[PDB]
Amino acid sequence: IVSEKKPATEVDPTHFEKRFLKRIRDLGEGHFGKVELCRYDPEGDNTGEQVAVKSLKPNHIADLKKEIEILRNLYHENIVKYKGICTENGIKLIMEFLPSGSLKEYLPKNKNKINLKQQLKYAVQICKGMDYLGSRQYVHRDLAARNVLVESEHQVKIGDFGLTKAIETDKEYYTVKDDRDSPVFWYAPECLMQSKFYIASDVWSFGVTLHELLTYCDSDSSPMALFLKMIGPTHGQMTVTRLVNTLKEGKRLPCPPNCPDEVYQLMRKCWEFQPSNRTSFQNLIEGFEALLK
Ligand SMILES: N[C@H]1CC[C@@H](Nc2cc[nH]c(=O)c2-c2nc3ccccc3[nH]2)CC1
Repeated sequence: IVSEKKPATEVDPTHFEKRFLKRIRDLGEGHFGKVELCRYDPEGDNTGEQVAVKSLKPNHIADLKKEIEILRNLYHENIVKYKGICTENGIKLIMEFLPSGSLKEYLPKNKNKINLKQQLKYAVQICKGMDYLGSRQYVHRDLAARNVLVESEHQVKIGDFGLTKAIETDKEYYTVKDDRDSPVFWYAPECLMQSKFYIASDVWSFGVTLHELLTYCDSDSSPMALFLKMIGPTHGQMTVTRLVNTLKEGKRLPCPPNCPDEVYQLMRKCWEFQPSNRTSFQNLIEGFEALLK
């Protein structure tokens, strides 16, 4: 009786079996799906490694697959490490688990531990990861303090790439078609007006991320809370056009409390109305380093 001979099974370390991936809790609820803390426990004794698992809620599978392929080929100390995948056409993205979470979770609870010097070092690391992303012709489109993971007191990593798009060679921007649900209070005017995304658009979002970092991610002084005070919080569908109008008028987020003018000036260089007039990530690194020593 016939039976197929089995060759030597080259066991894949980036392949995680669904049966061993055991859910612990929810970490976040992103744009398209969910992120959960799991323990890959093949020995079934609660000793397995803790991993961050990104999946979809039951179309948008194409976006997750493209996000997986982007992260798989990113290698930088300030970019969350890709660990692998869990296959079914359904797919799950496995990433390293950073128990400190994002700056949004970490900063309000560790104010006494993080001084201005440490805040400027995080800013340098965010810029380096962002510059590495830009050099590989990519636009992040979701740079906020909530997407900056804390590895330790001395190291941060860009931890989510759900909205990352590639900029075509011999082209300066990407045109978004699905601009819902956009983080409008973090976006540059060209993103809000014409739905165009340049590298300079990410520099604008960095300025906003830097403002959050300096305010230790306090909810009351958040970019959304502050801009809604400037434009009005009861405009509904007229919020974005009022936001564009306010930015055109020259109005920008105020100086964070206890932030020196020289840091605020670097932040202002990120907020030039025209993308071509904005500072680069490399000029920001230079700027922060100069203030460090
Ligand atoms: N705010 C979004 C950041 C991106 C995603 N989160 C990741 C991703 C990859 N690796 C991680 O370790 C985490 C992580 N989030 C945590 C939330 C609380 C505590 C620990 C956490 N770890 C979703 C939430």
